Amino acid sequence: SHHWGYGKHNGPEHWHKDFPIAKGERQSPVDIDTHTAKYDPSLKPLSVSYDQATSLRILNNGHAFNVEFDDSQDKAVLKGGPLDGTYRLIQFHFHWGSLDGQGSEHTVDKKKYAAELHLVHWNTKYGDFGKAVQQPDGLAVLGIFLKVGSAKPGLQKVVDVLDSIKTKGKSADFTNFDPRGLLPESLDYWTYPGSLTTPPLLECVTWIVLKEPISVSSEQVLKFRKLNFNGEGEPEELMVDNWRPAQPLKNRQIKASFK
Ligand SMILES: O=N[O-]
Ligand SMILES: [Cu+2]
Ligand SMILES: [Cu+2]
Repeated sequence: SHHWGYGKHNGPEHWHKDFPIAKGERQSPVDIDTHTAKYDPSLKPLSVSYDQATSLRILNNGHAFNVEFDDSQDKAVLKGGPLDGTYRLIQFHFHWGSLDGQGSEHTVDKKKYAAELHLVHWNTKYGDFGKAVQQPDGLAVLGIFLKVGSAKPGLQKVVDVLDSIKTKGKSADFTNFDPRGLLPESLDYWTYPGSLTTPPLLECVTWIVLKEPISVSSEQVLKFRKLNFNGEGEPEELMVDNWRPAQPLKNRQIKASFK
């Protein structure tokens, strides 16, 4: 509730105290050195099957907002790419900055983007998300960078509900949202084994990071920056800079799906 966040006193440099895996061997995010990632011809195209996605709700959970999905059947699934089996979409959320020069979690040759989107999926062979996060191949997260330029139409429905979930713990019905509207044109990706980027930082994630950023407008990101980390009736702290910086790559190889 205040033991981890992104403030001066509970930010990413502090998380290892409650979550020692923060200094682990497969932590995320990382800097993607484009000259050192190796093309792997064995990597298959990613299969994003979001046609039957059922969004249910949007929740300000105090660190970001999550758009949640019905995951009791195979409705919105990620397959292929580096993955074995079927991974069901459970939620997506973003990380963003106070200024356009920062906000993403992953970086590319040290470049920081203005924000980053994460679509979170779990492996169905484990039956539920809570069991899946306990497995090294339990989750697959699709990461997408945001830059400031032209507006992203498929984001505006998210932007316009944010006034109704300004503060922590507020939720709003959020049915019939189509996550395909947040994807860039190309599904070229880098992939590496990593972790959740918020506590509990479990090392259960196959990361799939798209090379092509999406563009959003200055006004859209300005509305993200009006959210609050705090609950209603508490001192206003703008929800900005909710990103973990790049972590050591250690004994990992980032593979590229492209030449
Ligand atoms: O928030 N990333 O798992
Ligand atoms: Cu806390
Ligand atoms: Cu995330």
